[PDB]
Amino acid sequence: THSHGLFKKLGIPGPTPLPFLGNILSYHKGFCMFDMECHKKYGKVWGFYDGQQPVLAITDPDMIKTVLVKECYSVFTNRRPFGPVGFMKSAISIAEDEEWKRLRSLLSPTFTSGKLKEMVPIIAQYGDVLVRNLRREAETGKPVTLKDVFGAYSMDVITSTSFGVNIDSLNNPQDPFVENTKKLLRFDFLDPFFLSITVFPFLIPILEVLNICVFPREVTNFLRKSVKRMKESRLEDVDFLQLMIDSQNSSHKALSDLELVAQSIIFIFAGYETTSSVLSFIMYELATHPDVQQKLQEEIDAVLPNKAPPTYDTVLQMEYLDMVVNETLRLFPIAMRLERVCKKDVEINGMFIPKGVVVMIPSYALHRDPKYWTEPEKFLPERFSKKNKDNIDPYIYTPFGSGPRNCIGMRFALMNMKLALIRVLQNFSFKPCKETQIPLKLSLGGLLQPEKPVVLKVESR
Amino acid sequence: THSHGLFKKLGIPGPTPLPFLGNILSYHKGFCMFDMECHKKYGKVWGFYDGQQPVLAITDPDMIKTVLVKECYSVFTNRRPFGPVGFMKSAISIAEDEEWKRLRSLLSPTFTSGKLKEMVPIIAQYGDVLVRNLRREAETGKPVTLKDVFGAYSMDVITSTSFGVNIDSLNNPQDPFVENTKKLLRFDFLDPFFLSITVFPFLIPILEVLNICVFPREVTNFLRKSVKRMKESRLEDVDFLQLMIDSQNSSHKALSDLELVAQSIIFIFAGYETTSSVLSFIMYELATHPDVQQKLQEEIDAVLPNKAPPTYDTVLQMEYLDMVVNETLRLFPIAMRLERVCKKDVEINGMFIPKGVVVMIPSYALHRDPKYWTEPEKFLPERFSKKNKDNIDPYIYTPFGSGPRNCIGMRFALMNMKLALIRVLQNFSFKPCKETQIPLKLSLGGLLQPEKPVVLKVESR
Ligand code: HEM
Ligand code: HEM
Ligand SMILES: O=C(CCc1cccnc1)N[C@H](CS[C@@H](Cc1ccccc1)C(=O)NCCc1cccnc1)Cc1ccccc1
Ligand SMILES: O=C(CCc1cccnc1)N[C@H](CS[C@@H](Cc1ccccc1)C(=O)NCCc1cccnc1)Cc1ccccc1
Repeated sequence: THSHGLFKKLGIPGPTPLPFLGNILSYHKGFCMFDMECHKKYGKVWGFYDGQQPVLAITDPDMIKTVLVKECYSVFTNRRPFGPVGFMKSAISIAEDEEWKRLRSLLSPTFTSGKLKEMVPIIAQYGDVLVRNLRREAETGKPVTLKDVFGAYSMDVITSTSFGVNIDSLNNPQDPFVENTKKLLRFDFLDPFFLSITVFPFLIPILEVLNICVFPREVTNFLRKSVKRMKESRLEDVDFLQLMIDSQNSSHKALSDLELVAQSIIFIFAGYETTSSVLSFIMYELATHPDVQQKLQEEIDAVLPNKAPPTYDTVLQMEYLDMVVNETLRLFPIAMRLERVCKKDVEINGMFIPKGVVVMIPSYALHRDPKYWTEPEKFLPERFSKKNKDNIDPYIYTPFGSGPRNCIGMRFALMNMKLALIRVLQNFSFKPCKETQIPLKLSLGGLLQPEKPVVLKVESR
Repeated sequence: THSHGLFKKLGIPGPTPLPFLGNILSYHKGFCMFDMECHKKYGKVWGFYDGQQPVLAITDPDMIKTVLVKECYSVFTNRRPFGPVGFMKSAISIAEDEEWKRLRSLLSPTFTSGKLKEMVPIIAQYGDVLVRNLRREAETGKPVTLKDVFGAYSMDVITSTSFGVNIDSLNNPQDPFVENTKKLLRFDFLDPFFLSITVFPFLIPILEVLNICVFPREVTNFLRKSVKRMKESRLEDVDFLQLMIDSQNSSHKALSDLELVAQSIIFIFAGYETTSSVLSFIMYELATHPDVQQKLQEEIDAVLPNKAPPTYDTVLQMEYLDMVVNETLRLFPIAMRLERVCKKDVEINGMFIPKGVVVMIPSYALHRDPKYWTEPEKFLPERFSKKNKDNIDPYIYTPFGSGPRNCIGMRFALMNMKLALIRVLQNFSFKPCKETQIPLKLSLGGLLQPEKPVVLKVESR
């Protein structure tokens, strides 16, 4: 209890922390339930301790804007430190201060609307591959696991949009390029290892000196040389790798060869499990709400008659599709929390925040607050209609974060998931099965995923 | 050898480092001899590794000025990190960046010429106490250990100038205020513990979590409450403590109660062993060079006839005394090295210095370089005469450092040591004894102290 008397001093309420452990024992229900309860007991501002690390939770929209937008470069610039990361310190997700701002600029033109429009035909090719693999399982007459069929699709999109490798991952399960990427899994920060790290942050320097890395050394070395071969096999003869090689041929230094591999890993970590997991939550909501699925199938057929292929402009034309995606992200924000580290003794919106405190934003908790959402736990896509989309605070609904350090691949993820939804709904309808978890239960761990895999009925139109 | 290929890359020469150990095995001769040899093999710029910590040594005066003066606030602002320090992170010697610049401003008016002139009568009282204790050992007819008789004097000056406690430390060896201060000793950075810290910097966070501190917890707690009692016993009814209490009654926050104790400890650590050790080197040079001692005794009697007491203005009037002090500090710079941490990827005087490299200045080595000093190893006080003092580069002879992070107690130390020299030379002459080490040998460790204690003959005038 070296720093366990900080919130009691400032008059900030919070759960009483145990020595050394802090409030980590309250995570037995998960990040989601611990945040909703604390928002109920203590109100708009409260604090707790991840071991000895003080964590201050804020829920005021004006104060969230100051943290994410206003005082970003000066104060709240970096995220919660974690390790051991090894060479992955050079990744944009982990870099801090000027190293981050240099990396953010070197990768910003990669995610413009112009580059995304050129990636549409490539991504769309695997939409047709997704249908053929789904139609073979549709004539099977048995339930289908969504994250398996969606995992293969997201895999194909990553391998093509990031490295220009075109594989049918579902039909090539033993492909060398597919086998390594499936070894990358989302970090469970409530698992025994990462919890021990949070309780024993002083053990991180020991793991770093032993070359131990939370990123498996095998997968990193595989991509570290696959790039240096493609940097010498493509050279000389539209993917993420090509756009990064063009960047080092111009803040304000060129992108390093090792840094190139770091951001490539971060792109795979981003658009793989997240895309497949979000697409699964959507098809769960479409199957349990057939009225919503039927209405969307009728909107798609209007813009795209005769099952016409979607384009960059026809996707952005669909609004009910955007409503369904936004509503699903509300009930399942894979981020759950948004965190920033306070680097100075500052005072924002009439409250003193000392140096070193991690400022946290319970995104999942604010998405289900009755103070802003009527019938929060219900799947009502009409909240995001142009009629009602104005009654939504842009700092309460933040599925892609906000400010200079938001999700740099937002429009890519949205376009990727919508293209999948469109082609799938142009050929199939989805019915609930017997083993379908109704209502779905979220995992008690540190990841926003269902307890049991989503299984539904797939029929051909 | 994670970072052991940095100097080989930049083309900077240096001794070949062993894995994990680096170049620490070369310290078997001491900081002094390792620096002189490296200045001889590799020239003006070279590098080595304290374990895995790269250390770049520079000897160009224009480049030293850029590090200590020009690019101080922007780049070279902090010193080499070391620990565990505990609460002593709040001390000016250890604080970094804005915490340091806030502390430096809060303590700068404490060391002005006005405050020092008011401390002269208090310090001068223990000059008379020093003579009586020396005259009793003068009629003894036996050799006298200088650091013992000088240690008591420096002790009395600290206890009076910092806390207003007036004790005859030599005649009160069991005084509670004297017993704790003698427990503070200069840190030997070549001892088994601090060497293990340099080789295992990742063990510092473990020692910090165990409340282990290189400053003994007993002495710290003693002064931590002695201040809070004197802050409530003096209150309400010219020392360092009083000047600091007046500062918190005005960058830009008041000085903390805990921070007050931190700087008090740093003052004791500064002006105790250093003052007694430097005063010993001077009396060694005066005894081995009687021509110098006789000339200084004649300069003192001119300004101060009939053994008149010295004042703030009569001390600054003496020039040969200043010459002798400066020349002794040349041959025995207790700093030996001057170090700064490079916080950015900068490039100064046509050389790239990456982030995290400790920039070092071999002060001891430059003080004995024949390229700037004729007959370096000889005690020739005439180098600092107004005739020849102009042929001295202010960035080669830096006994008190240089720049915004120099010794903030320079003029206090000089005035303190000169007052001691004047009163002592007004009543005694110093002859070499049989057990007197001639020539004196420096310690092979990490401290600039003699191998054997200086013993001389003391006679009454
Ligand atoms: C449904 C899909 C996705 C969602 C909901 C999502 C959400 C988020 C959120 C909430 C953040 C943190 C924002 C903040 O800290 O304020 C973030 C960061 C980030 N996202 Fe995503 N993301 C998704 C997919 C992707 C994809 C496909 C990419 C492709 C490159 C990507 C790249 C990144 C990066 C690099 C960051 C870190 C940015 C930085 O630290 O500067 N994300 N994402
Ligand atoms: C013969 C006596 C002394 C010598 C030769 C000496 C020398 C030095 C040197 C070389 C430095 C480092 C300068 C740099 O990094 O560039 C230093 C720092 C310092 N000295 Fe002294 N010193 C002496 C006595 C004292 C005394 C009596 C005090 C009383 C307060 C003192 C207070 C300090 C402090 C606080 C620092 C650190 C300054 C900072 O980090 O901002 N020193 N000293
Ligand atoms: O950017 C990516 C990764 C790519 C991505 C994923 C999803 C969406 N967009 C991008 N994570 C970003 C946050 S850093 C992540 C560690 C990481 C993990 C992988 C790579 C780099 C750093 C973390 O939460 N540390 C917290 C440390 C901690 C917590 C509790 C207790 N003790 C320690 C943004 C993000 C995260 C989660 C969802 C959405 C966005
Ligand atoms: O300011 C004081 C102390 C007071 C003082 C003493 C003498 C003159 N004036 C002031 N030290 C200052 C330097 S920090 C000292 C640690 C310290 C020690 C005590 C308190 C705070 C920090 C250090 O060298 N770390 C290096 C870490 C290291 C080295 C090698 C290998 N691995 C690790 C200035 C100074 C030092 C020496 C002589 C003159 C000035």
